[PDB]
Amino acid sequence: RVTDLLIFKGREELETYLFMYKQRHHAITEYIEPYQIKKLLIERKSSNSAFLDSFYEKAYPLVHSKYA
Amino acid sequence: MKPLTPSKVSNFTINFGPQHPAAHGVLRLVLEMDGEIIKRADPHIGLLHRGTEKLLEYKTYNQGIPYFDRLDYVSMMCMEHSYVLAIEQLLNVAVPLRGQYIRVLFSEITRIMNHILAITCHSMDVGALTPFLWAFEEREKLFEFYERVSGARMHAAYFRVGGVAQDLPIGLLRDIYDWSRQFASRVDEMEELLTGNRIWKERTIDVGLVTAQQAWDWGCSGPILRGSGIDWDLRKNQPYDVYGRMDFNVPIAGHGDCYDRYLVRVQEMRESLRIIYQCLNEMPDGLYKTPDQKVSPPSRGQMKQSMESLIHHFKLFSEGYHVPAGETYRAVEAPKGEFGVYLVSRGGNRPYRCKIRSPGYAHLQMLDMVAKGAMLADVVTIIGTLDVVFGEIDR
Amino acid sequence: ADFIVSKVDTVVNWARAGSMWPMTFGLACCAVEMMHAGASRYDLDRFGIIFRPSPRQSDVMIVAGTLTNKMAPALRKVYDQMPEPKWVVSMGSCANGGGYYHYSYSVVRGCDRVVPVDVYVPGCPPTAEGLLYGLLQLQKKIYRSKNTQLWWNK
Amino acid sequence: GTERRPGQSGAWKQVDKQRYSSEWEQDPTFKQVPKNVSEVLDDSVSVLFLTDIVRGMMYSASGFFDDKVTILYPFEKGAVSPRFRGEHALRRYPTGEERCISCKLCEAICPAQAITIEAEEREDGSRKTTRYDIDMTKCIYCGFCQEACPVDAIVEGPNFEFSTETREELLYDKQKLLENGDKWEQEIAANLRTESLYR
Amino acid sequence: ATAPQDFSLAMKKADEIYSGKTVKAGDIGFSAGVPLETYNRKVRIFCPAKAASQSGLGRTLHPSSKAPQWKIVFENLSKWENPLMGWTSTADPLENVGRST
Amino acid sequence: STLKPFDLNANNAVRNGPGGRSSIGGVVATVFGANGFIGSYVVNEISKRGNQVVCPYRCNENKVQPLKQMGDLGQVVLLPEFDIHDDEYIRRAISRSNVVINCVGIRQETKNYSYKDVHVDFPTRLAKIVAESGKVERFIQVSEMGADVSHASRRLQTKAVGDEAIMKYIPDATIIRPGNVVGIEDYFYNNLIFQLSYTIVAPVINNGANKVQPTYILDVADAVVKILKDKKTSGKTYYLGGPETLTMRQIYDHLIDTLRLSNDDTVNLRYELAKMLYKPLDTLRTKLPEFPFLGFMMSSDYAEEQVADSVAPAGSLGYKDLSISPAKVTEGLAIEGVRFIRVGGYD
Amino acid sequence: PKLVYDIKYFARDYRRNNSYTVRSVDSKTPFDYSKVFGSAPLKPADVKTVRIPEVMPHRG
Amino acid sequence: FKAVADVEIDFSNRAVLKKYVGVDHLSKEQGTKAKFIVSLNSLLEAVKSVPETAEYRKAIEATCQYRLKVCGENNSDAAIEEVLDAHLEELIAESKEELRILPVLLESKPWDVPADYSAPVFDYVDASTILDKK
Amino acid sequence: SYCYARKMTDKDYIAYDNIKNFGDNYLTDYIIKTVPKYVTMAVNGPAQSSVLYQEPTIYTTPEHIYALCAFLRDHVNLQYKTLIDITAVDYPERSARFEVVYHLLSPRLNNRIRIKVVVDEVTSVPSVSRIWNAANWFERETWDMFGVFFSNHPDLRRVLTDYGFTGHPLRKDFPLTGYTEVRYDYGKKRVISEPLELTQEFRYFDFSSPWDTLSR
Ligand SMILES: CCCCCCCCCCCCCCCCCCCC(=O)O[C@H](COC(=O)CCCCCCCCCCCCCC)COP(=O)(O)OCCN
Ligand SMILES: NC(=O)C1=CN([C@@H]2O[C@H](COP(=O)(O)OP(=O)(O)OC[C@H]3O[C@@H](n4cnc5c(N)ncnc54)[C@H](OP(=O)(O)O)[C@@H]3O)[C@@H](O)[C@H]2O)C=CC1
Ligand code: SF4
Ligand code: SF4
Ligand code: SF4
Repeated sequence: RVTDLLIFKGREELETYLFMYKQRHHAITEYIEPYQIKKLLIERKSSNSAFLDSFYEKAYPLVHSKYA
Repeated sequence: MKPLTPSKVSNFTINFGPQHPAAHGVLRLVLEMDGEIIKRADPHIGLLHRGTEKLLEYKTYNQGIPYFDRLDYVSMMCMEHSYVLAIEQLLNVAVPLRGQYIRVLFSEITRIMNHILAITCHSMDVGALTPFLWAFEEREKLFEFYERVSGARMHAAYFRVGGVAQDLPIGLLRDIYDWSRQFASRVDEMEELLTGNRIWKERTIDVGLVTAQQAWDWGCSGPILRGSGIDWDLRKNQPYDVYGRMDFNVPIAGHGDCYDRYLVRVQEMRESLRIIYQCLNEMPDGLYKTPDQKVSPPSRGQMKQSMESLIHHFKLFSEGYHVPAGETYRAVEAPKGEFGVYLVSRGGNRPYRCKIRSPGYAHLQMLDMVAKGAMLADVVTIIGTLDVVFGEIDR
Repeated sequence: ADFIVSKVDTVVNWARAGSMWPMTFGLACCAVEMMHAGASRYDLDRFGIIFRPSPRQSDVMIVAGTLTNKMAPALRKVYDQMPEPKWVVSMGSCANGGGYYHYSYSVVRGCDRVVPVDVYVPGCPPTAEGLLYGLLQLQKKIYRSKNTQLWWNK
Repeated sequence: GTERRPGQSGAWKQVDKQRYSSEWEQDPTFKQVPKNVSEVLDDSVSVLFLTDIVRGMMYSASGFFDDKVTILYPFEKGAVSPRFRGEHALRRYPTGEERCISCKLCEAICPAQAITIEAEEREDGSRKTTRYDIDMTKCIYCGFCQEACPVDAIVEGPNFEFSTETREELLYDKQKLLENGDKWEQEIAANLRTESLYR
Repeated sequence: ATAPQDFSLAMKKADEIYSGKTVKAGDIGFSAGVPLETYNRKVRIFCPAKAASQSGLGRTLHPSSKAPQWKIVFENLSKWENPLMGWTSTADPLENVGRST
Repeated sequence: STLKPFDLNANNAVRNGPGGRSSIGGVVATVFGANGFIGSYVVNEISKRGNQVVCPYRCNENKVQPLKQMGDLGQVVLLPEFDIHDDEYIRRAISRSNVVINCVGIRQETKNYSYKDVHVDFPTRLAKIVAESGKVERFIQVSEMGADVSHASRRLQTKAVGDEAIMKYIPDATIIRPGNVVGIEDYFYNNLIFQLSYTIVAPVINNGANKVQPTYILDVADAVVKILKDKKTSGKTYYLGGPETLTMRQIYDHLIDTLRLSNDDTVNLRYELAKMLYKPLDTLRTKLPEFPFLGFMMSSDYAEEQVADSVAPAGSLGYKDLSISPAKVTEGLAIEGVRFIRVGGYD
Repeated sequence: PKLVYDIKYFARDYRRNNSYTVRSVDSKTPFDYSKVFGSAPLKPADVKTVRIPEVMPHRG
Repeated sequence: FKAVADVEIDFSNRAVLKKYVGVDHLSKEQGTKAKFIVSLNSLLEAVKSVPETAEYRKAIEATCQYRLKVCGENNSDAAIEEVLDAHLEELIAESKEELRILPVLLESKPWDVPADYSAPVFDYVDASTILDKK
Repeated sequence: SYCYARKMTDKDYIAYDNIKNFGDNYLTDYIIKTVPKYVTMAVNGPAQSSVLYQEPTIYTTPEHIYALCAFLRDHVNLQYKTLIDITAVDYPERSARFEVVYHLLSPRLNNRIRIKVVVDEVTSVPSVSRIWNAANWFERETWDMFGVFFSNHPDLRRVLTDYGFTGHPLRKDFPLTGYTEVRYDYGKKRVISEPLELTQEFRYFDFSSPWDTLSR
């Protein structure tokens, strides 16, 4: 049943683009841009473990970071 | 061995965007048209969805009254009236007669401005601009009455649980009565320019035809029902205030076209003038808000002289009253139709669920059936007769 | 030359400020107060402010209503279509700061997040005379500018 | 008037119905065939000479010569009642001591949550606010805060000319509100004296 | 403790007549459509104790109390002060939902 | 990914929040030239992360309108009257600022201001004023890649002299040296398009031999952020060239291709002829106000800078040191702006 | 006003004095159609009408 | 009610009234008494499919008998309209609308319930009743 | 049936005596006896139509909703020709969280009835659009706000919320402010959505008294 609901919602997501409910800039922002950004990303492999990096970053790891 | 017959295909999936000579607000309308004739209309709403229903859940009952004024900016009083009636039903609070009269009077006044705006903006959408400007001066005279009673011309928040916020200022009844002495002549002036005009007749006759069965099926109310031949009015069939005392006749038409509903709205303005005159002559004397101070704020001298009144003032302006657990749906005859609030209370000082029943939501749903076989130009007139308000449609 | 440039810039300021073509983005309650402000009783056309349906022919834009997340792209699109001077007036608490729907999932907290705003007109709804006061404040802002003198000494 | 001609209609299908069927003569609202020569001339000249149009023309032309209703906004101002809810203002006692006692009821009653208040004991010993700021971009000018205040400290003044060029100037604070109360003291006091009779 | 003998009677009766279908733990959270990092937050299920100022027993778990008294609360996150106006700023979406509703 | 702090002293105390618009970043910035093409994006990057940006501008309310939207309440401070010769105003502008970015430059000379004033005198004077304060921790100056003391063009020579003066007064300043920047409001592709379409003939200096390394504006804006997030970058000059080195002829051809121009409108205006056609017109410029008809392209300095190869030196710092991969300027989002004009299925 | 010197809310408390009773209905017992249609008019003369309520309840 | 037409028409004609209010949309047929009798008898024939000891069938039988009686004493078709508070046309459409839901009721058979079926009913008692008197 | 205007003068009556009685006190018993399988429980309470009268509330299961609605519309004695609205209420304390509420009008009876179907997140409610055409948008709104799926709906789509909205806002577990916020970026000349940050947080004021008793 949860699978049925998820499939219906995904069909809705497809229909928004197909029926022009959503616009070109929506497609740029939500799909194409992040995928291209990930390819263009260069990062230094951090020698510090995951705990050390988050400890240096913020006190509460659960809070999100913007423009990382 | 008998040949089959093929058919034709429809294209031109137009997008009719926010457009100024239409019902006020932002309308996005996707229309599928075979040539110059519409085959499907799909109204896109949510452009003025401010999350009102969920915001109500986080506010106290008295803190949520201003939401109903802003749901419909044309008719504020009728919108807050249903909310206060539902809270009164759950609280078992009795309104004094003077406050009941004041509510009925101002409800009729807002009905009149709503009908003025509807008719003259519809004429503007057709393309006649003189009735429109001829009407703003009347609407200003009525906004002046609002600013007198409440201090706000549009969002008064004057109706309260158990009565009205303040009493009528001295001299108001005379001024309202003068506006009434001249209103009928002004309405006749407007009526001549619209009624009898060949171009107006051609634009509006036999456009937007609705039948009684169709109206009940789609849940329509008010002028749409009465323009088709249905003698149904909440003020008469299900009275909610001293409306039962009031003497007025339902306007009825039978064709269901745009013209019939325009005629109904004009006659409704006249009936509202009659109700106002009766209210003015029979206005009682006494309390305007309920004597109970566990649901209504005490007077200022009384809070400044009595300990119990200071306690009641403090606990009503900080916590608010507690509404007994229960559910109720109270509807009022708004100028656009039937506006109702389904209020669910679990016994606290905040509403658990406040569903708002939009009269214009069902009319916008009816748009597709009505605007079938019409033209791109007819859509504007059809929207005008529905008189939809999108802050009211999108809660 | 510095005198001539000043005479030219003051004439240009008179021309721009006197004839303001506003486009009204009428979402909600405040658009009707604007309707009243352009009615017979307040003559905005006497002030030279006459409303133009299309963005390309409008130099001042009035955001009057609650901006929603669904609409903000269309608001920005309309703003971008306008020509270069493009002054923007924010009218009402909803447009100024979200107002009474500020803590909502569907409401933008102020049109300033989406479009730059030159003048903020406060009210719910702002009184029509208050809207004319804001329009006169924008007119003063236009008068203050001395673009041609700055062009001479740039 | 309300009566309609067989030819005049806005819908193609209805025009077809009336063109090819005579059910319209059964209907009472429609206009029936003239049945006399003079009536035929009357209807023909009415349609061909645009009679109904001219009748509206004269009534509209009455507009040219009737008394114009308009207000020169800078020179003349629209009538404003005492109850009018405008720019907020904190008030002082005639001695010069602020009326505010930091009950914080106005912040609890604020429908829009536009008021933030924090207080302390003053050195003399009074309950006074160290902060009273109102967001005028979040205010809805309901006037509930003026209703909840037990000492008439907060009032909505009669001023509607308070537009600003930046949003930061619309975030009022205690000093600004007190200055606004000082500027409009006499008008606010007269309005309150008049309003006290009613409530 | 005896009986409320009011709308709560029909409320409880609607509860006992009807029931919900069993699903695997966490499956509904995907149907909800909220960010999945919301469920990474930890939950404390508690009943508030009585305030020491007042002697009423309504808020406590007492036979007198007929209202729901067990709250789901989420852990507290970072809060700061607006540089311009000193307002308390936050980035926690679930700050007040659990306490309030 | 883990957010990296702005490496400024005592940032750890002041900083708070996720790093967004409403968060608090401990950076107060005075960006000179904010209303310009380069400056606006730098202001956007700094203010986007919750920092406060002071933007001195020459009186022009309509030009500085986009900067108003950039930040939350009180974060973007616009100072109305900026003059390069006024010391007191400069001191007031950098009073609370711990980083100062200088993007003030002129492509052409006028009667009021010459290259030597804007590109030499202002950097030296501002450098002294910043040095005396001490609160300012980071200084970034934006210059061209081709700037050299031994350069024929007066613009690119004065820029290098001003950079050397800045290095003398503040030893810890970072000299950002991007190439021809491509953007929606750029002066590279927009001027090339206007040349191809609304000009009778498109003169190309020599045959387009000159090599260039164009870069996208977002890459330079991100590079500024990476400079500010590392203190080890101080005292170093970074040549922020683009991913691909292209001759000018390739860029002209590819613009003609993307716009789907009917044919090639470019002509060969070889050097030693532009040096005679534009040489009097420079003296014309120095005695007349700003005129839209002629500018930038129609100067001897432009011809002199289009006869050399404006490419990064081999041994040099660049985007790799800042851990940024520059995006190609001939494809993708960078080229959408020229793409909207015409692509042959368009109009 | 007779409430000035005579204060008694418990006598005038309608909010907290509402209650809900309980019944059980079964299909076995037949419905009484005599009640529904025995009182129904068979001729125009016997028609009886319910008048509109003039005012809503008030304490006075 | 009040007619919104400036034209003067007679509403006691009992046909001009029907033309004005648009009853013709509901049914193009005239809607005489005999048609009502036929419709009621056809409903009675239809409800025969429902089991004999079914409360729904008894209800339809009782209603049809009441309306056949009201047709009986009243020889005027307008008198039937006054007694039944309806136009004869919509009274006739009523029985057809009842006919429409018979298939849906014969598919689920709501009348089948066990001999221990019990539907709990909660009723509201107003405080005004108790406070004023007992 | 359809309240076509019949009486030109003296229609002062709210309705006839018999029609009022049958609906004032026999309506719930009549429904239960006539269609027992559909009904599970019934509540008579404060009237939707008025303060003085009493209107029924009927609780039914999702499987029987279509047949119960069809019976209510077309039964001769009970003609609920109109669907006023369709609504859901979220009760997180219950296993079956959602209570889908149907509000109907009988013009002939001058009465209002309320029908409730109690479901959970996974179960679906059959659409009643064939009975009342007005249901389509109301069920679409119920799907958008609360996430209740309606079976055999002609096209179940979101109405009020923004395009791409996946959460259901009126669920009691949904934050009042939501999860995302919308802003225009200068760098990317697009209006974009970002995680929420609040300059001033919503202040929940706990006004509850220990001594209160009305809270259930
Ligand atoms: C009867 C006498 C017997 C002798 C026979 C003589 C026949 C007439 C010869 C006289 C010549 C003068 C005629 C005047 C022009 C009218 C042309 C025909 C009139 C007409 O058909 O009416 C409408 C056309 O006018 C319109 O409505 C067009 C729109 C007008 C809008 C602008 C009006 C401008 C003001 C009027 C002019 C005044 C000039 C000075 C100010 C059509 O519409 P329909 O549908 O009703 O007819 C179709 C019904 N099958
Ligand atoms: N192609 C490019 O864009 C590249 C640019 N650069 C360098 O970056 C700098 C700026 O780039 P760009 O932004 O494109 O140039 P712009 O001319 O677009 O920005 C120039 C800024 O400096 C201001 N300015 C110019 N002269 C004066 C003055 N005399 N007094 C005060 N303010 C002044 C301008 O304000 P006003 O508008 O009032 O003049 C404007 O804000 C230049 O030095 C340029 O060489 C580096 C690499 C490539
Ligand atoms: S600010 Fe007030 S009046 Fe204006 S649109 Fe918003 S709610 Fe309506
Ligand atoms: S008028 Fe209303 S919204 Fe404004 S500060 Fe006072 S209580 Fe708050
Ligand atoms: S202004 Fe009035 S209500 Fe507000 S804190 Fe001061 S005394 Fe209390």
